[PDB]
Amino acid sequence: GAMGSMERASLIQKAKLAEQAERYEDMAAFMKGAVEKGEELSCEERNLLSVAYKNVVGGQRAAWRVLSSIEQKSNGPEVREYREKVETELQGVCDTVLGLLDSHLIKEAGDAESRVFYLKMKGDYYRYLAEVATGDDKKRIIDSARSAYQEAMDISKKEMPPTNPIRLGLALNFSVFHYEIANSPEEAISLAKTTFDEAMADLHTLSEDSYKDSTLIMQLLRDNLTLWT
Amino acid sequence: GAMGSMERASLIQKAKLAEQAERYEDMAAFMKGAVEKGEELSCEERNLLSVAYKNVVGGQRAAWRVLSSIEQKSNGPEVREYREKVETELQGVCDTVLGLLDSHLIKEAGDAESRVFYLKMKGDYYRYLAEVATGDDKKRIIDSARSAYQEAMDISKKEMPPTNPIRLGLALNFSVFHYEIANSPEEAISLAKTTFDEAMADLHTLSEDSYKDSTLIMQLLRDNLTLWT
Amino acid sequence: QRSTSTPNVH
Amino acid sequence: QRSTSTPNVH
Ligand SMILES: *CC(=O)NCC1CCN(S(=O)(=O)c2ccc(Cl)cc2)CC1
Ligand SMILES: *CC(=O)NCC1CCN(S(=O)(=O)c2ccc(Cl)cc2)CC1
Ligand SMILES: [Cl-]
Ligand SMILES: [Cl-]
Ligand SMILES: [Mg+2]
Ligand SMILES: [Mg+2]
Ligand SMILES: [Mg+2]
Ligand SMILES: [Mg+2]
Ligand SMILES: [Mg+2]
Ligand SMILES: [Mg+2]
Repeated sequence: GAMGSMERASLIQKAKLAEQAERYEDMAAFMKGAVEKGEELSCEERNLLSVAYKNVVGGQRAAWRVLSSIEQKSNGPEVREYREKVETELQGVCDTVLGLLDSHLIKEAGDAESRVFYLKMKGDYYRYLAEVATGDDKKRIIDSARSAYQEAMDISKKEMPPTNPIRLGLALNFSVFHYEIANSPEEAISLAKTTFDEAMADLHTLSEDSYKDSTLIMQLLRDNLTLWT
Repeated sequence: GAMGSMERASLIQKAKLAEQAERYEDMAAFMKGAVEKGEELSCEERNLLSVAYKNVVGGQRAAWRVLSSIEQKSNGPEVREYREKVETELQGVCDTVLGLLDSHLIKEAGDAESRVFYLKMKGDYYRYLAEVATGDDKKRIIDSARSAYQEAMDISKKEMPPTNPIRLGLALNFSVFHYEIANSPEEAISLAKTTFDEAMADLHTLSEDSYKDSTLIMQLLRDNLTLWT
Repeated sequence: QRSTSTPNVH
Repeated sequence: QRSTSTPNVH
């Protein structure tokens, strides 16, 4: 890799500079390099990894949706060609993330936090592929997403309080999977409502160092429920 | 080039799709390909070219300023190394623009509009290089900027009404050159004030199809004067 | 509005 | 605030 000669700590440092500069492709590149050193990521480093790649693929998804909308609104080859160029790029970024997760990050040992977060991350990026997939690949991508989310859910229910932000964010994102990718509006509303209600029932488990994250996700759960009802 | 096999009209079409998708690097790539077909650009195409590359280099300048601020605020090699990486990228984009201008766009014939706009564009991108330049290269870049702006100014004064948006935008950008790059606050205030006052004196020359652009630049001239006084 | 997923924080 | 140059339009 292009980062192989750089020290891990310099890679972390530079990802933080790139975040400050809103250079999220660079930031993602630095974090990939950090991951490839083969050591586990701390909580702060996992956030850097997550923020960088979500920013990259977020811009790609938003581009793809504009071009897809234009494509269907006109249903020459230019719109389809350009949409496939963005779609191919997006798939390449998702494959890079999923490869890092399999080659380096997802393990049987380590934190419940770390293990849930990477399985959630695997679920998300399969979901991003599922957004642009068709046919003999779509249902296979959908099942890899469901399977990764489900494992993360089992672990989180067993090992995390119901207000934990990874547990909540995972549940939010699984419910979005249900509603948008699996077309199971009932499962979506049922998971989101349970997640929110169990969070309030054990509201006392909020952590001093993450309660702002927790209460944000709880509100987003309620936003989705309002939308879906 | 990577666009050599694509038809000019498809290149224009795709630059417009990329603008819609906020994919300004792609947009810039498509427009470069269009320029390299060797035919003149219309007014709409010049705007596509301008918007794409200004968006690219704008993100690079903003990144460079954050990293430069951090660098000086700490005066390890990481900040300087990363700043030089962004700076090298920025210079590469400016060289690409300036090369297109010399190899293809700047000519002795054609519109006064077209000739002023490309010389203004040459002035801007030398100014962007001048923002990150040092020493045995700085004053040489500053003079190529001044020289290009000055030629554009002579032509615009001779051949365009004083409310023309290219003439105004050029004058705005030359005055920014004076104030920030040349450190001639007097020349800046004197050019900006003259430009604004002559615009109002011949306010009747506003064009039906560009008056919103004209009145925007006039306000920005007044904004700079307020700042500078 | 489409469904909202986990945002980026810090 | 720094000096304002020509913006992007349309
Ligand atoms: C401490 C740790 O393990 N990592 C930081 C993680 C960043 C990504 N999230 S998340 O995507 O689950 C999430 C949750 C809540 C909010 Cl507001 C944003 C992101 C897990 C923690
Ligand atoms: C019609 C034409 O020749 N080109 C469109 C050009 C786009 C770039 N400008 S400018 O950079 O001078 C400018 C002027 C005013 C505003 Cl509001 C934005 C940009 C010249 C015209
Ligand atoms: Cl394409
Ligand atoms: Cl670097
Ligand atoms: Mg090391
Ligand atoms: Mg494809
Ligand atoms: Mg209770
Ligand atoms: Mg052709
Ligand atoms: Mg340099
Ligand atoms: Mg008058």
